[PDB]
Amino acid sequence: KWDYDLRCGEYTLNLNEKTLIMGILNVTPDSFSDGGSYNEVDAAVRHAKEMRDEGAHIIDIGGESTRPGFAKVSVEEEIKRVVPMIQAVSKEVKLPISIDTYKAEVAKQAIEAGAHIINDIWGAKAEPKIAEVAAHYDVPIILMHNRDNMNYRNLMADMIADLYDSIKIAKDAGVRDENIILDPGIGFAKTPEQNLEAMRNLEQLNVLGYPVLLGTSRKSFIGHVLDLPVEERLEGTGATVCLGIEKGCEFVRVHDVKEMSRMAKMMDAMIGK
Amino acid sequence: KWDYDLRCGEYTLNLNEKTLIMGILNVTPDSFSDGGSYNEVDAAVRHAKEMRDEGAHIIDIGGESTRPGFAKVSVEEEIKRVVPMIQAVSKEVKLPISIDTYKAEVAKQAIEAGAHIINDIWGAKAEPKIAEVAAHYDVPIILMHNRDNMNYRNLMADMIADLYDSIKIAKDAGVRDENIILDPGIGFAKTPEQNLEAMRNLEQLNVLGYPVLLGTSRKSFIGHVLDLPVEERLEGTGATVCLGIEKGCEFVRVHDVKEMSRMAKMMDAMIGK
Repeated sequence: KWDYDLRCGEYTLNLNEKTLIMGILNVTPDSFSDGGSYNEVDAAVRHAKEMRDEGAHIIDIGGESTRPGFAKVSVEEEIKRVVPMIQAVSKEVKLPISIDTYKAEVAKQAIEAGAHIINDIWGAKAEPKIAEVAAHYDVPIILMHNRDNMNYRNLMADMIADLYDSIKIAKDAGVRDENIILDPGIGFAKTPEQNLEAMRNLEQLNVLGYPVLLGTSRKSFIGHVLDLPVEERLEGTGATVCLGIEKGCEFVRVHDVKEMSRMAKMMDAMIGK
Repeated sequence: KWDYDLRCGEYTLNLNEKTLIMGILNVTPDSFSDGGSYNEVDAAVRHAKEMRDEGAHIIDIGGESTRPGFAKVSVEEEIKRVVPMIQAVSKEVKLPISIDTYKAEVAKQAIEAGAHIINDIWGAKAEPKIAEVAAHYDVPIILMHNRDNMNYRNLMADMIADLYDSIKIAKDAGVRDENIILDPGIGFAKTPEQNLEAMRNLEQLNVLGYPVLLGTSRKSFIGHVLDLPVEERLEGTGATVCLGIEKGCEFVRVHDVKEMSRMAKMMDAMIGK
């Protein structure tokens, strides 16, 4: 199905052999520092090593300004916390690293510090310069579906058009087709029922001809269906992962790496991936 | 999709609202009795109550002569162990009960003791009289795909023909169309790779026009794909359950009721069941 591999500097990800597992690493900030402190960075490194041992193929690193917390923090402050984490994790864990940011300067510094992939929740629409950064370093970029409003004429048709507007911003900046990945942005600018409709119709995203990453891990729409708190959504998340793989996704972005890796491996064998 | 409900005596199962969860109860025999002993029966009752509390819609009860153990035991001995369990569980737990047996006399005594459904791993081919029993009591019967040999010309085509031969045995005995359920018999008369092929093509079974039950829980083909022992197959089983629901199954037969109920409920909401 894919006539190329995802090239991530020193690493190469085959898109045909197996579903790729992206483990989520969120910063746990230390109370008396701006970043780079032993306890904070050691926590990150230890969690990245655990995710590696349980099946992760990519480690996704997020500072304070991104999900789930969305803290208002300047670029300078975000770089102080994020750069040390990327430096240590990239040296100590032999997997590609993704930087989860919509800010062009954060992405640039992150790539300089050793990151391999840009993961953008605004799909180059918040800061179009992130696509120039991506084109310059020749790195993969994930463009997520996102929106300021929630009035859809036709949810799936509108998502595809919005993602297309992202792809045009990326291409115009010189990002190569082989460096583009799409994400339906489940849990963003969508009601619970729109989240369910997007899951039901995910295979439609395949028509754009790019690899798709699914990120549903522990999201509130699962709690909504199940009536369960965030620490009790492992099974709900597993269901979304299985359906996503069935509908043709190439990556899943997950917190519970051990459990989701097993579920993905079983799915792969049944669908004949 | 279904223009009728499954009628189980005092209970009625709607086939359209949700995937139906069948919890597996296997006998744990007491060392100094033939059956009916407090410890043995109390264990059964307590496990049936736990499965009920975590989401089971049907309790499936199996004696020593059935899976997983396949002990060689006479009909008289099997009735001594199974009948007391059905009597206590049916009185104390308000759910339909399925008897897992291929023996016509076991099924008859089980129904007399309070069972509502016959679950036959030989699909009325081992003892054709089981279909006369089913027709007489007007109870649902599950006909599983099974075979003495393993030389398939075309696995799916052959499974459908074999299931059809079962349906003909049932109809000829007077079993009504609304009382027939089919099961692909994953883990029976199939190599690991044939088990994977059947999962991949499960939707083909829908052409026969009967409800389908899937029973994959903890099976060796999961261990084969994952390289994991029987107590570590929860995630592998969940994957089979999700794909099965996606491919249109109406029931799943599972050991891990709490976890599979959550996974089924999430799937139902995404597919729009």
